[PDB]
Amino acid sequence: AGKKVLIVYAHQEPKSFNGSLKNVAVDELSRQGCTVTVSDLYAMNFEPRATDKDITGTLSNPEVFNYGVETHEAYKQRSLASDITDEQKKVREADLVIFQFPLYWFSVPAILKGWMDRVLCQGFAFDIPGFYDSGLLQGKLALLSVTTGGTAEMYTKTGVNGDSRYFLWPLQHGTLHFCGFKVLAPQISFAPEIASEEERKGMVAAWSQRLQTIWKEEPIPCTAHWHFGQ
Amino acid sequence: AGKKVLIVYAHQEPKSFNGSLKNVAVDELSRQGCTVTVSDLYAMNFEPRATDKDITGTLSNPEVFNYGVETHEAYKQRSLASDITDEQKKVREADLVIFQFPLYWFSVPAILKGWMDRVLCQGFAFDIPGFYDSGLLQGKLALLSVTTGGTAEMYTKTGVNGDSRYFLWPLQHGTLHFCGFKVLAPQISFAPEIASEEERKGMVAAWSQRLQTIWKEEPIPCTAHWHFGQ
Ligand SMILES: Cc1cc2nc3c(=O)[nH]c(=O)nc-3n(C[C@H](O)[C@H](O)[C@H](O)COP(=O)(O)OP(=O)(O)OC[C@H]3O[C@@H](n4cnc5c(N)ncnc54)[C@H](O)[C@@H]3O)c2cc1C
Ligand SMILES: Cc1cc2nc3c(=O)[nH]c(=O)nc-3n(C[C@H](O)[C@H](O)[C@H](O)COP(=O)(O)OP(=O)(O)OC[C@H]3O[C@@H](n4cnc5c(N)ncnc54)[C@H](O)[C@@H]3O)c2cc1C
Ligand SMILES: Brc1c(Br)c(Br)c2[nH]cnc2c1Br
Ligand SMILES: Brc1c(Br)c(Br)c2[nH]cnc2c1Br
Ligand SMILES: [Zn+2]
Ligand SMILES: [Zn+2]
Repeated sequence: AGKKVLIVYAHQEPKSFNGSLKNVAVDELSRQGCTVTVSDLYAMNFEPRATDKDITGTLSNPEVFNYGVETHEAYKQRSLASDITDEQKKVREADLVIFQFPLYWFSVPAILKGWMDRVLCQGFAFDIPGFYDSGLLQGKLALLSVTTGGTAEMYTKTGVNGDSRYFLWPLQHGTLHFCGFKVLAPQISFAPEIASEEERKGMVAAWSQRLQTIWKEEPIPCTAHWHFGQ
Repeated sequence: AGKKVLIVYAHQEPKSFNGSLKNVAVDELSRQGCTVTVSDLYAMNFEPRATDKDITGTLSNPEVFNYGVETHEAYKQRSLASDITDEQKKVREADLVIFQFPLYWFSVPAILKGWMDRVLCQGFAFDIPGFYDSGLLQGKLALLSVTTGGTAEMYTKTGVNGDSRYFLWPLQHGTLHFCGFKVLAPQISFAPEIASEEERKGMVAAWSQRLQTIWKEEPIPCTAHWHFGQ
């Protein structure tokens, strides 16, 4: 019936190819009757830095600042900064989290890295126990929709950049799998800037068309073998 | 004789293990007579977000903002924000760039990711063509000094996190190699929080010790095979 979707979106420009991918996702999921929420990081001027400002009140140890320990305690004592808890609420309510971003240095743009660093704290996303298959967000789906400057050719095992699955590893496995997400196959839109309209539209349509049956999909086996083998 | 080093340092707490590893680097490189500079990113409140504030001149396309295009042109024109060019000057003068950071989500902390996103712009760090072995920072060395929460065993091929080299790919190859750096072998200090006081002191001294002969080192072959195996 009614699945809830959070789109975490990281692009500066509404007219961008990333913006269109985000908008057709909102459009198509909305059409299906899904509950949809968008975190527009640049528009929110989202704070990427992990600092002691992320804890309100009294630090667990104001002499030596340990971010990980202090945020773990602030979570369990409900004293995290509100920009963080706002995002955790959106994530708690979502059944599927889509990340929409241009590839920046084989990874996410820093503003989105900061979202991962600050929002996915211990207590909330992971714990002992509860990581990988049993991470605290199990039951949820996650999907990386990434756009690139480099063509698909460049992202082959014999290409200069190596297989795109190589750079996926820290995101899909080290971050998403670690928190208990089932990981849906990445959506990779290769090299929009150098493409035609026929190809570009094609890529947007693939995405829109894929979203039509997203709820029927099987997760990938988020394994070293999936990423590095064959 | 006259080597110049830049340490790009990303930890909030001077008394931290990262702080100590950064201080022993400065101590030992300074002892050797090297020229040493540190960018203490949190202390500088370094801006991680790639935004249109990074360009102060007339935009090449004011209607649709394209960060990579606008910063490339701004670099040529000299209309980049001055925090960016301050860093570029440090890099340009360095013979060796050391990155000192705790592993955050199989990667660098967002404030450091932002340094990479914003500082290594087209025209300065790379060109098209002019990347990988043709990168503009060719002739320079780079080295990742990483600390982890995870133990070394967790970071092996058969361990839960996979081999440590797997997560190095986006950083060593996708970023440093792409810009033309030769990459020295990573320094990874595993699980200092778990370690005994003696093991901690030893890990610090192992780093100091290595630094005594850093200038005699050859780089790694920064290739898929090195990172992933056969
Ligand atoms: C700091 C930095 C680091 C980077 N690192 C990497 C890297 O490691 N690897 C890599 O491969 N690339 C890298 N890039 C390149 C970057 O990933 C690409 O520039 C980015 O993915 C392009 O996506 P976009 O949404 O910004 O494209 P846009 O320029 O915004 O859009 C492409 C074109 O599509 C058009 N368009 C918009 N909407 C539609 C629509 N609905 N239908 C048809 N056309 C439409 C736009 O008008 C535009 O002309 C990096 C770039 C930067 C700035
Ligand atoms: C957002 C986030 C994401 C993370 N993601 C990952 C991840 O993906 N993978 C992973 O493995 N880990 C991860 N971690 C854990 C993180 O990498 C470790 O907490 C970090 O590497 C520890 O380094 P530190 O400098 O902060 O240790 P500290 O806590 O500062 O140091 C540990 C101990 O060393 C002591 N010490 C300091 N100086 C000396 C000295 N000179 N001699 C002896 N002892 C000394 C300190 O006092 C302290 O007791 C993450 C943490 C956070 C907050
Ligand atoms: Br493959 C690659 C590409 Br194609 C681009 Br445009 C880029 N811009 C900044 N870093 C990069 C990389 Br690593
Ligand atoms: Br060991 C470890 C790992 Br392996 C990850 Br992926 C992580 N994310 C936040 N903290 C951590 C730790 Br402490
Ligand atoms: Zn996995
Ligand atoms: Zn390489």
